[PDB]
Amino acid sequence: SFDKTTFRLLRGESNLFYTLAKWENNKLHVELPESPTMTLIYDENGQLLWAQRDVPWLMKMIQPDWLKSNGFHEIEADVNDTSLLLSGDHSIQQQLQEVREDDDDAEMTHSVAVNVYPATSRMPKLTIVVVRTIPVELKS
Repeated sequence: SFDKTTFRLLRGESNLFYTLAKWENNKLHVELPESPTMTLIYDENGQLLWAQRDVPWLMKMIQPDWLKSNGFHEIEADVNDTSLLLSGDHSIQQQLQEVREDDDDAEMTHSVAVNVYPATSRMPKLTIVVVRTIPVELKS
């Protein structure tokens, strides 16, 4: 599409996350800001420091090379796996049921923004991955 708009929106979200991050006692303390996204924070070697939610299939899609540079990505997911990004929203769960009944094999697209922050006097090198949980095909 025109990926730059979505990339920039996700990146603003990520920049906020970085600003509110603190590092103390060899440990990263994250605070949430205040559409829906899932944020994942990796250290300077691609190891997971923190995650908004535990979702292994998503963890597998974040290709580790992505984490060395700022970038936009799409990931395709099975609609039943997209559901596990959106759990708690009965409405989108029903849109997903409609998708699933139209086709068991349905796939879904997810916008992803990887952002890299070199080390500072107070904070190690970090990489914030912001993933849009509502898939592209449903935008509304």
